[PDB]
Amino acid sequence: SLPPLIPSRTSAPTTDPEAPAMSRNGPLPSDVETKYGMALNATSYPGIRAATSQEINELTYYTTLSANSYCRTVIPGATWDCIHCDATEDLKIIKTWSTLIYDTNAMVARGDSEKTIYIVFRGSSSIRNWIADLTFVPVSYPPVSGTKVHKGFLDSYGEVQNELVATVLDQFKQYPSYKVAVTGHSLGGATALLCALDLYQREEGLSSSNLFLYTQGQPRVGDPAFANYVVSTGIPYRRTVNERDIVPHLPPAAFGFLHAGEEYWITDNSPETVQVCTSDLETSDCSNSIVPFTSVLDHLSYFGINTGLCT
Ligand SMILES: *[C@@H]1O[C@H](CO)[C@@H](O)[C@H](O)[C@H]1NC(C)=O
Repeated sequence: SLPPLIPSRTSAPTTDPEAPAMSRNGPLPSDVETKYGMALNATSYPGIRAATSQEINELTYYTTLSANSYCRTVIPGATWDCIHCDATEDLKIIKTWSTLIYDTNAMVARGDSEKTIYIVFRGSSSIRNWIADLTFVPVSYPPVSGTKVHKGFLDSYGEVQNELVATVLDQFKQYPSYKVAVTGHSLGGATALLCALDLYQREEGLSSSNLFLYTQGQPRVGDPAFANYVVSTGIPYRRTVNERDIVPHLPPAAFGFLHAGEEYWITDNSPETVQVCTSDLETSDCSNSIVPFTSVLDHLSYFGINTGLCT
């Protein structure tokens, strides 16, 4: 089935970006519960540029797709019948999945106006429980020698991969000038990253010019070597983080994980303001500046869209 991994795209390729804030921001209130040392329920706060309106609208669109994937009318229903489905109702839904073991919920859709093939991954069906229960297990990332990722993320993608890639590549063969855009929130953003890499590694026709990744509230996926491999692909990668959202800080960088993907940090919703840390590897200068004063609640809304409950 799957087209083979391409050698030239699987070639093997830093400081801790959270450590300054962990040093500066001091201890949490004793009444604050933590996960991996990051607050679950802190209630306050302890180059760079501001994104433009067009950038914000684009990030909001992909957030909307991510959010709509939690609606059972959309996956497995394959219909656009939900609170924010008016935004995406022109897309043709090609296929959806709800896998058996790892409960990976995903979809492929095509927008002919947009000339875009969309891949969307849902996060967990129980986000609070997912965060609480997260336990990180670094394992070899099989495509690329000398890199590691968390096993559970590989497991989540691997169960849907063979059918999903086959569906995407069929669409791409039929619409060759279309872009392919991958999105997900939370766990779905980790799955989305693995998917974008897989498409890059197996389809010569996809590259930085026509393969895009957008994630919201995405946890760290692998080690610095992995992160450096992701940067080496050149895939446009916009990683959005809402305010004090804990999940982009899990696992903590001190445990040996690192983000790739330019950070788009929402710092205000009135008016919507996004601070962009213009580096391909994460920095100390955006949301990593506020650890450990993180929040589960900031994971549950992006751009005023509820992310994780279809409301
Ligand atoms: C955090 O959650 C714990 C456990 O549910 C609770 O005891 C504590 O009051 C909470 N703190 C804040 C600041 O919300």
